[PDB]
Parts: sequence; structure tokens; C-alpha cells
Amino acid sequence: SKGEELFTGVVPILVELDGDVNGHKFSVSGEGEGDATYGKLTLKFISTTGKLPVPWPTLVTTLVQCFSRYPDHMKRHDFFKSAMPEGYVQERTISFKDDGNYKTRAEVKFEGDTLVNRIELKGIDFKEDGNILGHKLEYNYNCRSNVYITADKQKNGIKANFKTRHNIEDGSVQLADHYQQNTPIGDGPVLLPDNHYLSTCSALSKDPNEKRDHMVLLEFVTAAGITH
Ligand SMILES: [Mg+2]
Ligand SMILES: [Mg+2]
Repeated sequence: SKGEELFTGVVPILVELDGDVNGHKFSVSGEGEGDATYGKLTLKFISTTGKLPVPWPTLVTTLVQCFSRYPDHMKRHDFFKSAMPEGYVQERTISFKDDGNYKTRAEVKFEGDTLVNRIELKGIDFKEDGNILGHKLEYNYNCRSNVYITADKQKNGIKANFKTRHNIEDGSVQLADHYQQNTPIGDGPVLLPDNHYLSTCSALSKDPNEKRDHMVLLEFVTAAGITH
């Protein structure tokens, strides 16, 4: 695709999220860069308004799959880059087992040379002393996640499903079921993929000199499931 050519080098990234979970309002700003040649993302996020009412790890999937490494033989299946620079809408429902749900709507597009992810997140039906509002999740991430992608010809886009599992401080796990839909913003042709998945590994850390509430993310993502 034409859009693929925008990703051959390192690209700056900005992320801006506005959130409301059970009436608790918050905002997150992120900066970093992506290098799709290596499927590599480095991002630092800061919580900028009200006290973060949910654990950082539960926001990782919401806070730019255009930076996935698609192997050369799978390039014709990369919807995400093909929609650029005009971008795509990405919507999810994230269902936390035995707890509430996030509904997210994001637009991912270029603003000049910079790849931007603007997100609205709404969370409802969370339990007061559940794992999420109770802040009972460890600050870490389990690898790898498989993001299963299929074409949605009717909306000229894609759908995806996947499960993530967040470690609870007692040694148990909190399941998050994700359902995802992406549709192009522009009028150029986009690539409609054969079934495949993104193999993703995230690692969370803290900046020792940062006193604001924050998250540092290093992430590697590679498309797979189709043989050459
Ligand atoms: Mg700012
Ligand atoms: Mg109600």
C-alpha cells in the first residue's frame, strides 16, 4: 500500500485519552516513537487530571497497531498502515470478568509527520472493591497476547478478538475479553486481510526521576499466522 511507505523509519507518536470510569474522570497524555521495521514501540504516559481510578495495566491495550511488524510475505494483509495517512477509527468493548466494561472510541491518524491516537474511554458497572477500582492489580504484563484479526468487508475494515490476563496481587488473574472494530477514515483503497494474528509482548516500567503518576511501555508486535 501507499500508506506502508510512511512507516519505513522511526515515527513520533502522541497519545491523548479522556476517561470516565464509574463517574471518575481522568486524562492521559503519551509521547514516544514507533519503528514498524522492528515492530517496536516506546511510549511514556502521564496522568494529567483527576487521580487515576483504574490500574495502569488495564489501559495498555487502549493507549497504534499500525506499528506492527508485518513480514514481507504478509504485507498485503496490513489494514492498519494502508488506511494512513487519513487514518482509522478503532472501537472496543473490553469486558473484565466478574466486573465492569470499558467502551473505547479512538481515531488514529497522521498530524503532519506525527502518528496520533486520540481516545475517549467510558467505563461502567465496576465493583467498588473489585480488582479494578480497588487497585489490586500488579504493575506488570503477561506475554504474549494474540490479537486475532478478520476482515469486515461491509464496513471496509477489520474486526479483532483477544484475551489479556492481568496479575492480581494475591497471585490470581483478572481476565479482560476484548472485541475490536476498525474502519477507515479516508476514501483511498485499504487492504482487507486474510485471517491472521498479531503476537504482542508488552513490558511496563517506571521512570525513577518522575514524580507524576505515569507508565513507561516497551512493546514488540509481529504479525503471524500465515506461512510464506
Ligand atoms: Mg500536554
Ligand atoms: Mg446501571
